[PDB]
Amino acid sequence: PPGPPGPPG
Amino acid sequence: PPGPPGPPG
Amino acid sequence: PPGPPGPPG
Amino acid sequence: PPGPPGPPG
Amino acid sequence: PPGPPGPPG
Amino acid sequence: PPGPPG
Amino acid sequence: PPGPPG
Amino acid sequence: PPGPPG
Amino acid sequence: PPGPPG
Amino acid sequence: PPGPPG
Amino acid sequence: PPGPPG
Amino acid sequence: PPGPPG
Amino acid sequence: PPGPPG
Amino acid sequence: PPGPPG
Amino acid sequence: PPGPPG
Repeated sequence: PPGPPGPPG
Repeated sequence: PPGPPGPPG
Repeated sequence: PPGPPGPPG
Repeated sequence: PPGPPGPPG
Repeated sequence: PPGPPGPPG
Repeated sequence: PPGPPG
Repeated sequence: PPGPPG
Repeated sequence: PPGPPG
Repeated sequence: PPGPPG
Repeated sequence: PPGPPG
Repeated sequence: PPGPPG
Repeated sequence: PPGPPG
Repeated sequence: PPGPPG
Repeated sequence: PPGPPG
Repeated sequence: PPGPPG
């Protein structure tokens, strides 16, 4: 499965 | 039988 | 008789 | 997600 | 956000 | 004969 | 065969 | 695959 | 992405 | 941005 | 014999 | 075997 | 893996 | 990251 | 920053 969202900016 | 899903991303 | 299924992948 | 607003001026 | 007003004259 | 694939 | 993508 | 942008 | 201006 | 004149 | 792996 | 990573 | 930063 | 200053 | 003086 894809990975999770990335950190915010 | 096929193998199981792979690790997430 | 044939042999049994093979291992999973 | 985007980052938060920046400091005031 | 903009900064606050400046000092008087 | 060999069996079926896994 | 190898399984499906993660 | 890599996940979505943050 | 970077956030909005202050 | 800088604020307004005093 | 056992079949091939999957 | 295990599939590829995502 | 984790997505890119925002 | 934090946006630019105002 | 603070605006210019008046």
